[PDB]
Amino acid sequence: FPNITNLCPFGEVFNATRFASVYAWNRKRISNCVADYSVLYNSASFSTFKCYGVSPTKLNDLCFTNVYADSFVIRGDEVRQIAPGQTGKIADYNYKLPDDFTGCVIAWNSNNLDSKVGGNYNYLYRLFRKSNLKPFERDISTEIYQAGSTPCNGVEGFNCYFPLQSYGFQPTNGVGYQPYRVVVLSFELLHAPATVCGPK
Amino acid sequence: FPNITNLCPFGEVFNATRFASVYAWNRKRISNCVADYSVLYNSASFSTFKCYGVSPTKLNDLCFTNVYADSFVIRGDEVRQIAPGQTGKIADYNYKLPDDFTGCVIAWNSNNLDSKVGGNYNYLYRLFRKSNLKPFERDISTEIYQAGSTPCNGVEGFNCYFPLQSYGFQPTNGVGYQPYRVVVLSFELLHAPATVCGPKK
Amino acid sequence: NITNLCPFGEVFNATRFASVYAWNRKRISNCVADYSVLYNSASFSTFKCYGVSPTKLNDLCFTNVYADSFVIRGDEVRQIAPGQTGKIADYNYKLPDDFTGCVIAWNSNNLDSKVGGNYNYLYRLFRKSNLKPFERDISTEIYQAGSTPCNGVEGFNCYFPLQSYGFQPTNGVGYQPYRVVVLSFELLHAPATVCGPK
Amino acid sequence: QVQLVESGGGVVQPGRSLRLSCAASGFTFSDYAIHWVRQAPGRGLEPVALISYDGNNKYYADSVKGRFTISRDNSKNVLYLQMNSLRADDTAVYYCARDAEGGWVAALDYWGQGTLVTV
Amino acid sequence: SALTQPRSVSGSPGQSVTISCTGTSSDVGGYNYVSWYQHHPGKAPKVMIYEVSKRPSGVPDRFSGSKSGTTASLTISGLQAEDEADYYCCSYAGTYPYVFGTGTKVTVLG
Ligand SMILES: *[C@@H]1O[C@H](CO)[C@@H](O[C@@H]2O[C@H](CO)[C@@H](O[C@@H]3O[C@H](CO[C@H]4O[C@H](CO)[C@@H](O)[C@H](O)[C@@H]4O)[C@@H](O)[C@H](O[C@H]4O[C@H](CO)[C@@H](O)[C@H](O)[C@@H]4O)[C@@H]3O)[C@H](O)[C@H]2NC(C)=O)[C@H](O)[C@H]1NC(C)=O
Ligand SMILES: *[C@@H]1O[C@H](CO)[C@@H](O[C@@H]2O[C@H](CO)[C@@H](O)[C@H](O)[C@H]2NC(C)=O)[C@H](O)[C@H]1NC(C)=O
Ligand SMILES: *[C@@H]1O[C@H](CO)[C@@H](O)[C@H](O)[C@H]1NC(C)=O
Repeated sequence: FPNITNLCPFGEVFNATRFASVYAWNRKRISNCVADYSVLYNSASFSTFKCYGVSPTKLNDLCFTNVYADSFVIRGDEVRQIAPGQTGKIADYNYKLPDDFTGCVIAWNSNNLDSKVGGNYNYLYRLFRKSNLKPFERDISTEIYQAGSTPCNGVEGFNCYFPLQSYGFQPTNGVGYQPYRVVVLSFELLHAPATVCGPK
Repeated sequence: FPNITNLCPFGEVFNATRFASVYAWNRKRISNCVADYSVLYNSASFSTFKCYGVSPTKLNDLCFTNVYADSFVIRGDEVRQIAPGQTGKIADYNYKLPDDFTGCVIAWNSNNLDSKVGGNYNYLYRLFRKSNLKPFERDISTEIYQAGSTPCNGVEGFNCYFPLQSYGFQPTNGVGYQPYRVVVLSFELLHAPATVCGPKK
Repeated sequence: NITNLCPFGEVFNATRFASVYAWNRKRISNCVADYSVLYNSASFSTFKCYGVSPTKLNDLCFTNVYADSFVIRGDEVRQIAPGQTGKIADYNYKLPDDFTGCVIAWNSNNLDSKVGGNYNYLYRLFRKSNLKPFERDISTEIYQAGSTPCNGVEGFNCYFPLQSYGFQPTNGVGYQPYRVVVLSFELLHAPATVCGPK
Repeated sequence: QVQLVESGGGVVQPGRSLRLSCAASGFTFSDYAIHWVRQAPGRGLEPVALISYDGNNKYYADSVKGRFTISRDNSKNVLYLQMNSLRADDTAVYYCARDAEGGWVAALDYWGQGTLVTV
Repeated sequence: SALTQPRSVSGSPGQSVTISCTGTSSDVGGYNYVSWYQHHPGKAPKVMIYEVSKRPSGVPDRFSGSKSGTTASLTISGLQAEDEADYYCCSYAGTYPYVFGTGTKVTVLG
C-alpha cells in the first residue's frame, strides 16, 4: 500500500458553509491522501446514502485513484433524479449521471441552513435548453432562450425566457420543496497506480 | 405514418375536475388521434412518472393501436401499490394490473384541490373482498361482507361491515395521507392497424 | 391433531383482574393459540386491532404474546390506543407510538361494581412525569404539589397518588367498569413459537 | 450566547416620528430574520413588522402598514424601526425578537427585554 | 385576524388544564405550524411548544400540544406557582406576518 498518511479533506467539502447552485455544481478533485468512508456511512444525518458499483461497507478496503466530488443543492422531491438512467428537468438540463457510474450519492435535507424566511433566491437551476446535457457536463453559459420562432436577440419579451429559474426555499415550504444538499463521489479504476484510499 | 391529423384528448382526462374513486376508476378509450406525450412529459408537475415496458423518451416515436386512460385518486404512500406484480390493499382489492403491463403511470399530488378542512369523504375505496381482483377488473357491488361464521344478510352486525370506506382527506395531513391523483395509460402493441400514433411527419 | 391449546381462558375468564396501575402481564409462548374463538365471540364490545388483520391472525406466528389486562372506566376506554393522551395514557398504561397487537374490552358491570361500591380498583392520578411504553409504577409515595416538602404525611398540597374508582351498578354505561386486555406480539430473533391451529 | 437589546424610546406627541434601534450579539446577525412585536397594555401580543435576513423583503401588519419602516445594517450589526404619525393607539411595549428560520419552524427563539413607548 | 383564545382558565395544583386556540382555513386549520409561548410579567417571552407538538430543549415534559381540525389545544399537567403567566397561540398564515391568539392567563388556586 501507499505510505502516505495525510487525511483527505472530506470535512471541509461536506461541512462547507455554502453549496454551489445545481447549474454550476461545484466540482472538486481529491487525491494523494487517506480517506475514511466509515465515518460518513455511520452518521445517520445522511437521509440517502445510495451507491452503485461498490457496496458502502467495502469502501474502506478497495483502493481507488483520483476520486472526484460534485456538490450542489436541489429540491427535496426531485432528489430521485440524481441517479444513472434517470430522466427529468434537473437530470436533463442541469446534471446528468453516466449509465456506467461507479460511485456513491449522499443526499441530506438542509432545510435548517439553506431555507430562510425571506426566501433563499441564491439557488438557481436551468429551466430551458436546446438539447439534453451529456454526462458529467456543466452548462454555465446563459444569455437568452428562444421559443417563438423569432430572433430574440437580447430582450426577455414574449417567447423569450431567462434559462435560469430561482428556487423559493422557505422554512415552511412544505417538505418536498425543502432544499436538499447532494454530494456525489465518483471513483475510477484505471491502468495506473492508485493515489488515495483507506488505511491499513 | 398514416395521414391523420388530430389532437388526442389528454387535456380533458388530465384536467378533469372530477376523478372517480378507486373502486370505480374511470376508464376512457383513446384512438384515432395524434398523441404528443412530450407535452405532459415536460409538464414538470408530475411527482411520479413510471413507464413499464416502454422508454418515456422513445414514446414520441412509438405507434400504438389502442390507448386506455384509467384515472382515480389514491392515498399518498399507497401510490407505490400501483405497479405490475405489486400486492397490498389497493393492488388486489380495487385496481389490479397485469403482470406483463406495457403502459405508464403518472401520479401527482392534489392536496390543495381535493382535501378540504374537516376531511373529505367523497372518495371511497373497498376494504374487504372475498377474493383478489383479476387484472383490469372493476367491482361496484356493495354487498355486505361477513367476516365471521354468522351468515348475516343486509345487516351491519358485529361481524358484517360495509365493503367500502372513506379516505377522509384533510389539508393537515403529512405526505403519505394526502390525496394523489393517478392516471394509468395502458398501451397495447397488438398486430392491428395502428390508430393512435406519434407525431413524426 | 392439535394439542396445548394455549390458556387464553384463564387470562380472559379470570376472577380478580388486577387494577390499572399494577396491570398484570401474562406471557404466552411455545404453544398453538386459537384466535378464532375470541374473534367470533360477540360479548367483546371492542376488538379493533393494529397491524395484523383480525381474520388473518391464525395464519401467522410470533416469538411471544404478552397479554396485559386490567379494569378501567367505560368513558375512557378510548385512552388505550397508540398516540392517545390522558390520565391512563400518561400515568398508568401507555401503549407504544407504534403497536402491533390487539385490544379487547367488554363491560363487566355484573361481575364488578358491588351495590355499596367496589372501591377496590385504584388508578394513579398524580405523577411527576409521564410513563414510557410498557412501564409499571407501584410507587406509593406522597406526591408533592407545591413547594412544601411533604414528609410522608398526607396534607394540604400533599396528595396520595391513588384514587379509588368506586364502581356501582347504577353508575351508567359511561361510568360502568370495563375489563380490558391488550395482546402484543413479539417477533424477536428467536424461533417462532406460537402459531395457528391449521 | 445570543443576546438582543433595544434602545427604545419614551414619550412622543401624537403625529410625530420616533426611531428604535435593536442590536444583536452572539450569532451571525446577517443570517436570521427579525420580528418587531407589540403589546399594548391590557391587550394581547400582535406582530407589527418583519424584516428578512438581507433586508430585501419587508412585511407589516395591515393595521400599521404604510407608516412604519424597517431597515437593517449588517455591517454595524444593528437594525432600525422608524415610526411616523404616531397615534394614541400606538402606545405599547415593543420587542425585537429573532426568528428560528430553519430551526424551530415558525417560532421566535429569543426575545429582547423590550421597551415601552407612550404617546 | 387574531386567533380566538379563552380569556382565562383555572385549576388547583396537580390537576391538568387545557387552553384552546381557534382559527380558520388559512390558519392552524391549514398549515401545521402552530406554536405556544408564555409571557411572564416583566420578562421576555419564551417558546414552550413549536410545530404544534414538538417541544424546545429544557422545557418540562408536562407541557403537551395537539391540533384537531381547526383548533389547537395546549395541555399542561401538574401545575405549579411557576405557571402563573399568560400563554399565547401563534400560527403561520399564507403571509409571513404571523397571527397571534389572545391573552390566556392560567390561575392556580392557593
Ligand atoms: C390544464 O390547465 C392548465 C392551466 O389552465 C394548463 O397549463 C398549461 O398548459 C400548457 C399546454 O400546452 C403548457 O404548455 C406551455 O407552457 C409554457 C410555459 O410558459 C410559462 O411561462 C410563461 C412566461 O410568460 C407564462 O406566460 C405561461 O403562462 C407559463 O406559465 C407556455 O409559455 C406555453 O405557451 C405557448 O403556447 C403556444 C403553444 O404552446 C405558443 O405558440 C405560445 O407562443 C406560447 O409560447 C404553453 O402554455 C403550460 O406550461 C401550462 N401552464 C401551466 C401554468 O400549467 C394545462 O396545459 C392543462 N392541461 C393539462 C393536461 O394540464
Ligand atoms: C368464560 O366462561 C364462559 C362460561 O364458562 C365461556 O363461555 C363459552 O362461550 C362459548 C361461546 O358462546 C360456548 O361455546 C362455550 O360452551 C361457553 N363455555 C361453557 C363452559 O359453556 C367463555 O368461553 C369463557 N371465556 C373464554 C375467553 O373462553
Ligand atoms: C460536519 O459537522 C458535523 C457537526 O457535528 C460533524 O459531526 C461532521 O463530521 C462534519 N462533517 C464531516 C464530513 O465530518
